Amino acid sequence: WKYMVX
Amino acid sequence: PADLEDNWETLNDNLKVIEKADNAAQVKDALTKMRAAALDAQKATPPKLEDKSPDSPEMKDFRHGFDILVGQIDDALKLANEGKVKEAQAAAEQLKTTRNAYIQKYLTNFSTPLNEYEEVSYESAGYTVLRILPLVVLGVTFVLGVLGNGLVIWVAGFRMTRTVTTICYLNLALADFSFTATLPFLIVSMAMGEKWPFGWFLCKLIHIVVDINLFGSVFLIGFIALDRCICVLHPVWAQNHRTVSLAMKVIVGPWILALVLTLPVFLFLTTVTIPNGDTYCTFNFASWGGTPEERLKVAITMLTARGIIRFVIGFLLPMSIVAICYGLIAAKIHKKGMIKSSRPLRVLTAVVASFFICWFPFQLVALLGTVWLKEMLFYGKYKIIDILVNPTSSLAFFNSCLNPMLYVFVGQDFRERLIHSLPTSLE
Ligand SMILES: CC(C)CCC[C@@H](C)[C@H]1CC[C@H]2[C@@H]3CC=C4C[C@@H](O)CC[C@]4(C)[C@H]3CC[C@]12C
Repeated sequence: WKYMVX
Repeated sequence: PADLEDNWETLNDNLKVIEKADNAAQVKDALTKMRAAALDAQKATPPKLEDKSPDSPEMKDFRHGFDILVGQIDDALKLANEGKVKEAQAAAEQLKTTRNAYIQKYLTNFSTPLNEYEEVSYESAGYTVLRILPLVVLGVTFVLGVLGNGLVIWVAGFRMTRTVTTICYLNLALADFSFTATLPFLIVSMAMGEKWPFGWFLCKLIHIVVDINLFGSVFLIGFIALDRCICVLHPVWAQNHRTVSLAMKVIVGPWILALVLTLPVFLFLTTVTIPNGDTYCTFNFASWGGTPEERLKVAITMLTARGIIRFVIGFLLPMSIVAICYGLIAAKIHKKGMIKSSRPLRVLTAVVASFFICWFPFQLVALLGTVWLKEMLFYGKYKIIDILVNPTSSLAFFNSCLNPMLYVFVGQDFRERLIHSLPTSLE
């Protein structure tokens, strides 16, 4: 898992 | 096949029963249930997932940790069969310490983004050009975004006449401009494998400006669709109630909604430092409140809530509005003649296609990543989801520089007003 915008 | 989640659920549940004591066989019943769960948890080791081979320096060590786990279970079990419930519970405290080691091992590897620039699995030239591709897309989106939306801020904001339409385009321009202005910080961060060479202050300032404006961008797009839908369906109501004063009030809504949904970024996003010399701007899951067991369940529900809001509020809400509104407009024109149809049909079918093509891939990848959160936490599976983040992110980010041509400069009054504003230019 990576940081996602939103 | 085995489920580590139900294993550690059984291990944590029985550790609480051991603390309750209240008997001697009750400790033995719990430790026996713990031993069965630890054996299955050893079977669910990703040995075949990461270099399947006997006797390995990195594959036989994760399986050796469960031997120390099972070994400690036997230590507390021998003291429990001898009637001593005090020595059994005291040995269970060391059993909690190793459990906290596995929970922290799961959380640290989870908050660490997979650096696909050094992984051998993505070494091929194909993956090498597919990492530069989102960087180039962000590069062209930076120059076109700050200029495209910059012209709208200047023309539709200061050169045109204050109408409800120009206020909508200005807000949409200020959103995409503030977003595209942060692209240089995100392109050098993506180029360094998700690292963050900037301060802790920029980690929170930049990603807040990104989430506020991106949420604002899609919310304003749906707000323009609503305003355009009311003009065509209720033209009499528009000329008697659709005023600039009312548009000033109701347009703050989309921004307040974008500000609230960004609070998780304001509170839980910070710079973490990996054991070696690497800094990442992510959610510090391994530094939250409660016991280490509680840090595991609050990490999944937080990212689940974040993935749901991103999909439902951030896509299903605006997409449904855009599809319905321009669909009702397409039906109103089909009803009467072609008096209002002064704009080509390619204009009506572009605002609903550019919004879908740009956002649906990223929203689909982020949605699949949310339903497979636990599969990524306990097993590191579905790494294709992380690989597709940057490519699909750049596609959605590219929508921030297409909106000037889709909404503003697609009309006749805006394009010629820009020409006469620049002295001596080519037509
Ligand atoms: C939930 C998401 C995924 C899809 C949206 C479903 C619902 C909310 C949509 C689907 C079709 C929509 C309808 C389509 C057309 C009209 C006629 C219009 O004069 C009033 C609104 C009304 C009656 C809409 C209300 C909302 C509606 C029922």
